[PDB]
Amino acid sequence: RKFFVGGNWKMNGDKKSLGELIHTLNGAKLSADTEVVCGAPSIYLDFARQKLDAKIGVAAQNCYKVPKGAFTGEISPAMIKDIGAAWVILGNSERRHVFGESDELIGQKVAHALAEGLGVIACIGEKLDEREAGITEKVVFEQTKAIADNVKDWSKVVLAYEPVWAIGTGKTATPQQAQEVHEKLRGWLKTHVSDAVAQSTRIIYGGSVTGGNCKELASQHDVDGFLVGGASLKPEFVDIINAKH
Amino acid sequence: RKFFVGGNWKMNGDKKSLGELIHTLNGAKLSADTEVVCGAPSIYLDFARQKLDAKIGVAAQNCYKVPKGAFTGEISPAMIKDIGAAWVILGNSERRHVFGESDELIGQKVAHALAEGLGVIACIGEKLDEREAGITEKVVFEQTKAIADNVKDWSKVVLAYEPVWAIGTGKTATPQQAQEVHEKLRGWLKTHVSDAVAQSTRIIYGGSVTGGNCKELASQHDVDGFLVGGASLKPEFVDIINAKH
Repeated sequence: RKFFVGGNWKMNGDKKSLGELIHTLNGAKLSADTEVVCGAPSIYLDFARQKLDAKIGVAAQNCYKVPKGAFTGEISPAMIKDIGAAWVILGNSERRHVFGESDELIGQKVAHALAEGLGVIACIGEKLDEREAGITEKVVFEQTKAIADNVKDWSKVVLAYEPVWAIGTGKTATPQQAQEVHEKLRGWLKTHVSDAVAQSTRIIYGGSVTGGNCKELASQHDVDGFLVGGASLKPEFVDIINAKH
Repeated sequence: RKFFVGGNWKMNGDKKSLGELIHTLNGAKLSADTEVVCGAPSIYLDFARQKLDAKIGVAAQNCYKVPKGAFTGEISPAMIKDIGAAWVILGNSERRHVFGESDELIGQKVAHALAEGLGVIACIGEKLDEREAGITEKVVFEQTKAIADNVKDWSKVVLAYEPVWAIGTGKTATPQQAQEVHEKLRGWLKTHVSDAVAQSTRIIYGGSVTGGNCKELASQHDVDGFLVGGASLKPEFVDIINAKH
């Protein structure tokens, strides 16, 4: 399984500061064994795809579930592919908990981005109260089944486990906490889809990944890479891409 | 009061078709006395501003309430200015009734957009059930107060009245129904803000405007223009811009 790291820039940047970040990544020595994709703000997607070297993919941070229509504020898979981006991040913690997107809506968005030929980074994760109630497994298998029910071809899907308590807080899951869930998730895929999909699907971890802690997390057997937020805007993003070296 | 027509393209278009539409508008005979702005998908805002003539304004279709942050999928006033757009549409009927944005949130967005120096087209409107119940005035005045209580400078605000039953349906409000609401909203503005604000603030109508009905609507005394949806994607949008000729 090729190591994967996505950088989600969230609502940050302008052309000058993102042009500078893109020049850094294009000049840097990035492992050819890592699949790198950057998720730009929708207003900067075209600029990003035109600037970035072709080996680095571009991801939209969100999309809607139909090609066109009266949905002011939304963009569709058709528009993302038009600009040349090849991925979309769906079901992220902020979309679910700050903007209230449901499992059913994230599921409809996944089926439609895949039909439209886009790759999907699909995010799952439990809240602090759920982790402490000991229902982490129940919660993430429920979100994963919502996504799975909408995936015909798993070869363009990357699952991202991002515990909500670990996003932007600085409280990173320990290597053993991230491994335990990745391994349970991969068994869920083995018994509910097939062993072939369990073995080939990348399951990445997100939630306060930094240059300083990425190598020990990357050493866990079922951690296939990372979804990186705040540190995707800093030069240390180059070290996270290179975590296995 | 300068006649204002805003075209909201909603989630429509690609670079070929919006490039065509833009070439048409740039070469058209557009009234010297009309203020035109096009509301483009976020992914094409930079494209749209590079291609449209400088006389035509560009509007974002939504924005969030702070300059930067962990808000995946959102864009800010700061990024909108960075691209050269001068306007944002806030509180449109789909943001309210499809995506659940409340009056409190729309009010916070208006304050923030204006604090960053963007003009705002703020939308309000009642549902068919509220019109049938006789409470149109109650609803448009509480949605306008939520906006008005958050406006420090009215120079940059354009109010848009878009009855929900008239959007996408072809059931346009009659001139007399439009004039009734626009006249009452201008009266609310005279007594809750000031007379000078009531006299210079444009109040535009949206909801199934077409090249066939725009002249009747535009001769009404308190209708200062239009917020066009579906017809903004067509050649007849030029006739709506020229609705007083």
